[PDB]
Amino acid sequence: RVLFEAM
Amino acid sequence: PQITLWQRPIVTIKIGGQLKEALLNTGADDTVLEEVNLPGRWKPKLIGGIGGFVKVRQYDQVPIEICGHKVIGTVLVGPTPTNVIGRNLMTQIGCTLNF
Amino acid sequence: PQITLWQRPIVTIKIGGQLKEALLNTGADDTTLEEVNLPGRWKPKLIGGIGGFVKVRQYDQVPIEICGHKVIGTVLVGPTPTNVIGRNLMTQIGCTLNF
Repeated sequence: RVLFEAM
Repeated sequence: PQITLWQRPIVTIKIGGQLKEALLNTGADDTVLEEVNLPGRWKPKLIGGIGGFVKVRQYDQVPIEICGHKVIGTVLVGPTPTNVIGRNLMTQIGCTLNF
Repeated sequence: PQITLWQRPIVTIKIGGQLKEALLNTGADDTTLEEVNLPGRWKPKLIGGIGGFVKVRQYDQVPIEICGHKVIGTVLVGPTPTNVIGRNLMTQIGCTLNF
């Protein structure tokens, strides 16, 4: 599994 | 609808009698929502796994409206940085990637 | 193309002279790949942020073929559990969510 983001 | 990807694909959902915002996340197997009170039975599920696991409550066959489409699927309830609609519910609404 | 979501949307890409597999991930802002050697200039970027940040090398305007579509975009190179094609490159190939 479960993948998102963010710098 | 057709959703382009220049911004994060956040949509309105209706669940457990509440309106919430959630991210359509093709990188997620499962749907995880926080701050929702669902009725009926559940079982714990361990998710994540990197650094440790996170324990959530797994509710099955939950009625949920995603962007107008009324569907049924498993909803994991527990802390999440952002509410996530995973592939398990995207299949239900008939959501595909297209190019 | 039309990719349904019953399985993880893993596609073949060509980058830095190699064939790799990566996950089409609408939940990811950026594209992160590991074990590729890209030519030319880069700058460090801090990504993630939960529990600490991960430092990666940001390469700009990288030619990449994603599922037969030759495009150009930023590729972050660094360790990642799965190679991820994020929204930055999905826009380039004209990939949308549809239901």
